Amino acid sequence: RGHKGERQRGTRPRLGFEGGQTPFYIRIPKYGFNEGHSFRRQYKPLSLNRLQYLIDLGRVDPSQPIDLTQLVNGRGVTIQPLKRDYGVQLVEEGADTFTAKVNIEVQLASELAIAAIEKNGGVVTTAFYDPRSLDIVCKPVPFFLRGQ
Amino acid sequence: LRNRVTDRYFRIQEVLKHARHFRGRKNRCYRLAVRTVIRAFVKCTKARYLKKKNMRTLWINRITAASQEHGLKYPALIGNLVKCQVELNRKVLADLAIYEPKTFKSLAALASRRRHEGFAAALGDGKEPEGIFSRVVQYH
Amino acid sequence: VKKGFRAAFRFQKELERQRLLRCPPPPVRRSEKPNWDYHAEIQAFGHRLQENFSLDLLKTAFVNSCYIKSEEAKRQQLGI
Amino acid sequence: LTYFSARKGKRKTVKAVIDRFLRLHCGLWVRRKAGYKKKLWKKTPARKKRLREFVFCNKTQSKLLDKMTTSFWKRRNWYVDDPYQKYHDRTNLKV
Amino acid sequence: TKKRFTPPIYQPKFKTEKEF
Amino acid sequence: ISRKWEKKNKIVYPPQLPGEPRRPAEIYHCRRQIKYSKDKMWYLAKLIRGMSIDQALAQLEFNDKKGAKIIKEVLLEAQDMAVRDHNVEFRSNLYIAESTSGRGQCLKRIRYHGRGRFGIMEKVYCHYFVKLVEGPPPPPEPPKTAVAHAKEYIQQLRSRTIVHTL
Amino acid sequence: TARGTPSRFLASVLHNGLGRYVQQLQRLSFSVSRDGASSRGAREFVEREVIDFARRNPGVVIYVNSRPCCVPRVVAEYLNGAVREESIHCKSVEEISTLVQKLADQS
Amino acid sequence: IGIRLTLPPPKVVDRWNEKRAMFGVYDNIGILGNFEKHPKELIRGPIWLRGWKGNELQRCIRKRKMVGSRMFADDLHNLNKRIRYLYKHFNRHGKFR
Amino acid sequence: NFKRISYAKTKTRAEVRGGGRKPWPQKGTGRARHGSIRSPLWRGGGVAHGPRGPTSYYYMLPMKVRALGLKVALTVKLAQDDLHIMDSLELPTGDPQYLTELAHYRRWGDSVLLVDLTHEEMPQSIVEATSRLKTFNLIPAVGLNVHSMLKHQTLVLTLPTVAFLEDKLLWQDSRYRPLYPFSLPYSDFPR
RNA sequence: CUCUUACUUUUAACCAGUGAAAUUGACCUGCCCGUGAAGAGGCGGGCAUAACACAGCAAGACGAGAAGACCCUAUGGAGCUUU
RNA sequence: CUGAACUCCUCACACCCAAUUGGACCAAUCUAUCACCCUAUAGAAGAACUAAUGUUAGUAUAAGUAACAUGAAAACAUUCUC
RNA sequence: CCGAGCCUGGUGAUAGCUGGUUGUCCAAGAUAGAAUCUUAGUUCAACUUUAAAUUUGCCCACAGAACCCUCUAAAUCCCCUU
RNA sequence: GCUAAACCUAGCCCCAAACCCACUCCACCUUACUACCAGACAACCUUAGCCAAACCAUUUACCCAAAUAAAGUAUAGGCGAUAGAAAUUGAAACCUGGCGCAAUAGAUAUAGUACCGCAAGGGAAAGAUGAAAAAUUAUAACCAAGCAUAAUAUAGCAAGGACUAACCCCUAUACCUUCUGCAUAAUGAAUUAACUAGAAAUAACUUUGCAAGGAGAGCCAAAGCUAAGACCCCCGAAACCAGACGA
Ligand SMILES: [K+]
Ligand SMILES: [K+]
Ligand SMILES: [K+]
Ligand SMILES: [K+]
Ligand SMILES: [K+]
Ligand SMILES: [K+]
Ligand SMILES: [K+]
Ligand SMILES: [K+]
Ligand SMILES: [K+]
Ligand SMILES: [K+]
Ligand SMILES: [K+]
Ligand SMILES: [K+]
Ligand SMILES: [Mg+2]
Ligand SMILES: [Mg+2]
Ligand SMILES: [Mg+2]
Ligand SMILES: [Mg+2]
Ligand SMILES: [Mg+2]
Ligand SMILES: [Mg+2]
Ligand SMILES: [Mg+2]
Ligand SMILES: [Mg+2]
Ligand SMILES: [Mg+2]
Ligand SMILES: [Mg+2]
Ligand SMILES: [Mg+2]
Ligand SMILES: [Mg+2]
Ligand SMILES: [Mg+2]
Ligand SMILES: [Mg+2]
Ligand SMILES: [Mg+2]
Ligand SMILES: [Mg+2]
Ligand SMILES: [Mg+2]
Ligand SMILES: [Mg+2]
Ligand SMILES: [Mg+2]
Ligand SMILES: [Mg+2]
Ligand SMILES: [Mg+2]
Ligand SMILES: [Mg+2]
Ligand SMILES: [Mg+2]
Ligand SMILES: [Mg+2]
Ligand SMILES: [Mg+2]
Ligand SMILES: [Mg+2]
Ligand SMILES: [Mg+2]
Ligand SMILES: [Mg+2]
Ligand SMILES: [Mg+2]
Ligand SMILES: [Mg+2]
Ligand SMILES: [Mg+2]
Ligand SMILES: [Mg+2]
Ligand SMILES: [Mg+2]
Ligand SMILES: [Mg+2]
Ligand SMILES: [Mg+2]
Ligand SMILES: [Mg+2]
Ligand SMILES: [Mg+2]
Ligand SMILES: [Mg+2]
Ligand SMILES: [Mg+2]
Ligand SMILES: [Mg+2]
Ligand SMILES: [Mg+2]
Ligand SMILES: [Mg+2]
Ligand SMILES: [Mg+2]
Ligand SMILES: [Mg+2]
Ligand SMILES: [Mg+2]
Ligand SMILES: [Mg+2]
Ligand SMILES: [Mg+2]
Ligand SMILES: [Mg+2]
Repeated sequence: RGHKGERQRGTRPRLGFEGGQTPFYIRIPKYGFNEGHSFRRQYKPLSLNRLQYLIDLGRVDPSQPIDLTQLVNGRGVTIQPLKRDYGVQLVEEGADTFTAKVNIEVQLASELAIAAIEKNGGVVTTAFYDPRSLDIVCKPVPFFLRGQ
Repeated sequence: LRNRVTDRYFRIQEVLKHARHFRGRKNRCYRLAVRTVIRAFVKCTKARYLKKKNMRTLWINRITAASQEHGLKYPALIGNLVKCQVELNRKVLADLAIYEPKTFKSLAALASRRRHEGFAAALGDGKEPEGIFSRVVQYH
Repeated sequence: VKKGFRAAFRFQKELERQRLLRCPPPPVRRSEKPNWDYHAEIQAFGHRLQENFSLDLLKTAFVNSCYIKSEEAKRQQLGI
Repeated sequence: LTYFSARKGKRKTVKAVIDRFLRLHCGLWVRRKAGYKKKLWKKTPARKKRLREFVFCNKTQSKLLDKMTTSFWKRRNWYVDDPYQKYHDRTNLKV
Repeated sequence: TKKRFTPPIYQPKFKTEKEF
Repeated sequence: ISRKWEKKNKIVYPPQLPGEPRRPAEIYHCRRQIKYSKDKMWYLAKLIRGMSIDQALAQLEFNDKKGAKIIKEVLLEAQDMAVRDHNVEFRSNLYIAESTSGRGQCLKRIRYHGRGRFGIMEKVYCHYFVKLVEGPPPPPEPPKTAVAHAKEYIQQLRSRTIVHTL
Repeated sequence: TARGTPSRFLASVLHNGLGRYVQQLQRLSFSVSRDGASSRGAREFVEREVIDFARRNPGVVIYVNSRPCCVPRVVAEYLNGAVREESIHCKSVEEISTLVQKLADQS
Repeated sequence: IGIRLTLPPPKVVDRWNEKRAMFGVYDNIGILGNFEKHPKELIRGPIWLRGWKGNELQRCIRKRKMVGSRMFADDLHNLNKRIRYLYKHFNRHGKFR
Repeated sequence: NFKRISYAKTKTRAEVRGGGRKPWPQKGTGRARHGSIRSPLWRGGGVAHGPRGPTSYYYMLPMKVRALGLKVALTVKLAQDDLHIMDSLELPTGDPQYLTELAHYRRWGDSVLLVDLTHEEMPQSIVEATSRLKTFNLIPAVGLNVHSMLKHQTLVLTLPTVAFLEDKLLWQDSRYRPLYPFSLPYSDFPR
């Protein structure tokens, strides 16, 4: 513990204190980097590579409509409604090699991602889910046990 | 779970066993003995250097005495014996002085002879051949 | 009273050493002590000395008249 | 800092930090320059442009800011049309 | 210099009252 | 407390053989919890140490110390105890082999001082121990004479070796 | 320290080595345990090492005693009457071999 | 002084008593029992400590929250003071910041 | 350790009876300065860093880790010839001596763990014999655990138990990461 | 006071009884000069030196006693005064 | 010539810096399982005291020191002195 | 024991200040500065320690680095080779 | 050889469960524990401060009725120190146990007694045979300091090297703390026994599990994730405030 002073006696100042000089974390001007962060909508990205991977392994069934319930049941995506997630955004990554024909319902989709599914004969729709609805559709069984 | 030292008695006895022959309370009282025992052990450790030093001072004194009985100073004996390729050390030389006095006189005589040869050589201008006892045996 | 057995056991061993030192036990023959095999000891005796003894003769050499007369008295006392 | 809150026994975030610094998921912290809105009439164009830059903090400051904020602020976020989305991940970084 | 007085403290009586 | 001194008069020796010499009789006796200081008692036990039973009783009879009257009482009852119980033929054929004092159990009391201060006084007690042995008092050791000093000095000059050599 | 311990002059037993050399180690008494982790190394020494060690030293009578014990010990006795007890608690087979050989060489 | 002069009474341990013999049984109640019961539900003890771990400050907060209303006046006062002392120690004192 | 709760507790200097007043003035007495007679330096004072129970030691290894441990214990028993498979646990009699003699004849260890598929369907004969023994313990399959397996020298499993154990333990290798506790309904669980 | 003296009592000292306190790192506890954290029983160089009580003395042991009250320091207190 | 812990010689080698930092071991106690004249592998913790004018208790030193107490004779009746 | 009583409680008040801080063994290890109601203290550098990554570090050859001005200084910086 | 040493019980601690609670006759709110007389008085009303903010002046967590999670998020604040929700979510619960203490411990407790204080109030210490004491000349001994058995012989941190030999010879300026530096005539310590002081997050690291997933709903994830191991002392002011007790 050293010798004398505050180090040995255990009474050194709080973290961030600099001995009385205006500390670094205070002398920097405030700026709205994080303003409203908790009210910003978030979308878990789902790539066409990941979707093709899931279809090839039998984890998602392209013979039936694919929505959040089917993606979550296949453990394709993890949605956190308590963390301001509003659903999945379909991203273009993997468009060149995407071959599956699917009917998929997402919350957001890039223009190139839409083209990749439509070129193969599939259908893509963008569907909104409110925070309560998103929780229910993702984990239906826990909801059914509430008797509502 | 409350733990207490149960064998403190033996820990104390490890120090006190070395302090039985001390004078006064420092032979029985741990607080006192431990400090004195530490000092004793440090002294014992450093004494190994002095033992060697003193041992050699003793041999030099004894060799000096024996040499003076033959009219030779200590540096003349040790120096000139080396020049005869006699590598006897001071420990052996001191023992010889006590228990082999006739051999020691011979060693003193040999040193004295080599010493006189040195003087003759130094006095000469190189004309003289090397002394009989001054010749060095070479090793290749 | 402190918990434990090890320290107490160690102290008992020390108390028994001091008791013996205070009253040293009367000495006894090595044969009477444990770990003794007379036949093995006889053979080792010769081997230590690097001598090829005859085991019959060597054993007789150790037998003394006093031991024989006393051995017989014990036999008579026990009615054997 | 409050290492253990009295109500939850949980470490607390220093909110002063949240109001001034942006944490990129890769570990970097971004800030503005002190004085960037002060006495602009006496400052040259070159100096004023420097003051407007968004700049990175050093290792020591980053380590301090990391300690002064809870894990929640270090999670990966997927905000829609985030202006800083590209900067969350490093590229071609050797050590 | 302010007056300094340390009052004496008596020990518990029982410690000097025990009999065989 | 320890009471080993009273248990030494209970040792029974095996019968002696016909050729063995007459064994002197030993009598242990003591008195416990004497209201007296062991330091003051030590000077009285040191006085008679080595004396005969009759000489010790004469020295203690004309001493002014309080411990003197107590030791003399302990000696008188140890003398009778010897002849009556320990098979001692002559009561005057005894001498003081061992005589010492020991600390007893003491009590603590308050001693009042001025200014509300106090001290603790010990009410001191001691023990007295004595051992009587049958026979005459061992002759005192004569003082070392010049012949013994010289004989010892020359013996040291003859026992010295040559050190730190062969 | 030297002042705190006894000393002696260098000597031999019955002028050993002058006319002939006689091994001074006379007896070895091992006390191993059938069960017990402390004696694991001592049990392995009795299986392969003790038999070969006796062949080399025919003048030493070795007494191996297997009995319940928490601390296995070897007791060495010498012709001059000295008795030495050395614990072999938790020692490896190689460690015990070294110790036993040292005892054989001492006077 | 300070060491006993006799051996203590020998320690007799019955290693095959019913308590020791059946130690561990049903610790895999969930894995082998269709997860109907969690192993934490086997823990018996204070209501504020079953299946939960924390440091002394955290334990004190938890105890006051769960059973503080049922605690004795003297006990609750000490608990409040302990929470106050521990709050200052952990948040304000120590080698590290 | 996971279910260990320590009840050891001591009193700090704040909880020891009394100790309010400063025992004597700071200066002038010639004595050491003290603030309370219940300081940890004093006889009868508080404990500086003593136990502050009740104290919980609860923690949980990952479910997969605990399942793997069971597999290792079964393999070790088989590899070392300590595992015996039975068709059933039905004995001819309920006398404990029969079971004891049976183990001795078959060269089983001193202790034997007997595992039946279900508590309710344990044969009455084995229940009577084991109830009167100390080193022969009868447990249901749901009670199998590493500690008991290691404490008992010999493990005896019935054939139905073997099927039971393989089903439960191999399910851990092929399962998804959970979406919610497995107690809740799943498509294919239970069975 | 120059300039002190005599006597009595108390204390004192010895014998008997009773029996504290501060103090105490350990001590086998000399003098001179020199040295040194700058004033030495303990270091260097010299000198002195069988052991052990009792009674005096107060030069030293930087003697005991009270964590200096003077002085300064502390983002330590309190009393009082006030534009 | 004398003269180090420098260097050489026989054998061995982790074995001479405050704060701080890294590492290898370990006393006793309890628990699990061993062991069974005092142990082993592990899990734990009120887990180690030559020093805080430390706390409690014992006994020393100062010290048998400071200090303390009962008028006289007698037949213990009494008388005398103050 | 009154510059403002005593008792209990808040209270384990607070102290950048003094004192104390308990088994064994080995190893590395001595320090440019800045700010601060700050100089009896802290935070950042610097030095120091452990682990990790991969590549040069130290020692240095020529060539090269200012006029103004009185000491035309000892030197430094840079630097392949080794 | 004394003084002493040694012991294992008394009880106690932390949980669980369970709601809790008196009574012989007589006396007792006046000066309580006092058989027996003319009165009529009557309860409520924000805690503060230490302390943190390295001063301090706004401010500075204190069960308030479900574990968990939402979350240390929204939000509050000399926007500093720090304080801090809710919607929503949602499990278990079989007293008679103990890796708790064992006479300086554990309750202060053999007792709120002795003793201390006018009062409020403060507040101890300690016991130890055995089947039988209607077996008491009984249970051996061995162990701290202090003493005794047994004072002392030039010279010196009291020892070391040694030596035929205790000493004589040679070598050697106690310890701790504190300092640029201490034999220092700077600090603490008579001695023995017992007691008496490093508590944890953030990351990282090491070793397992599984792996684009990990985790026994929440959370994290561009090799991650889960679990474990391993780092943060003791004593001490003058003070401040509240409510009692005292002429
Ligand atoms: K912001
Ligand atoms: K802290
Ligand atoms: K006159
Ligand atoms: K004087
Ligand atoms: K100081
Ligand atoms: K300061
Ligand atoms: K008490
Ligand atoms: K000190
Ligand atoms: K000085
Ligand atoms: K000084
Ligand atoms: K001073
Ligand atoms: K009045
Ligand atoms: Mg310090
Ligand atoms: Mg400092
Ligand atoms: Mg209190
Ligand atoms: Mg205080
Ligand atoms: Mg207590
Ligand atoms: Mg006088
Ligand atoms: Mg007197
Ligand atoms: Mg002093
Ligand atoms: Mg001087
Ligand atoms: Mg005098
Ligand atoms: Mg005087
Ligand atoms: Mg001095
Ligand atoms: Mg003074
Ligand atoms: Mg001062
Ligand atoms: Mg203040
Ligand atoms: Mg030399
Ligand atoms: Mg060297
Ligand atoms: Mg080396
Ligand atoms: Mg061990
Ligand atoms: Mg262990
Ligand atoms: Mg401790
Ligand atoms: Mg101690
Ligand atoms: Mg102390
Ligand atoms: Mg005097
Ligand atoms: Mg007087
Ligand atoms: Mg008078
Ligand atoms: Mg107060
Ligand atoms: Mg403090
Ligand atoms: Mg080093
Ligand atoms: Mg300022
Ligand atoms: Mg400074
Ligand atoms: Mg350079
Ligand atoms: Mg270069
Ligand atoms: Mg403040
Ligand atoms: Mg102030
Ligand atoms: Mg809520
Ligand atoms: Mg008690
Ligand atoms: Mg003693
Ligand atoms: Mg000398
Ligand atoms: Mg120390
Ligand atoms: Mg200074
Ligand atoms: Mg010096
Ligand atoms: Mg000093
Ligand atoms: Mg000072
Ligand atoms: Mg920690
Ligand atoms: Mg104030
Ligand atoms: Mg007030
Ligand atoms: Mg009045």
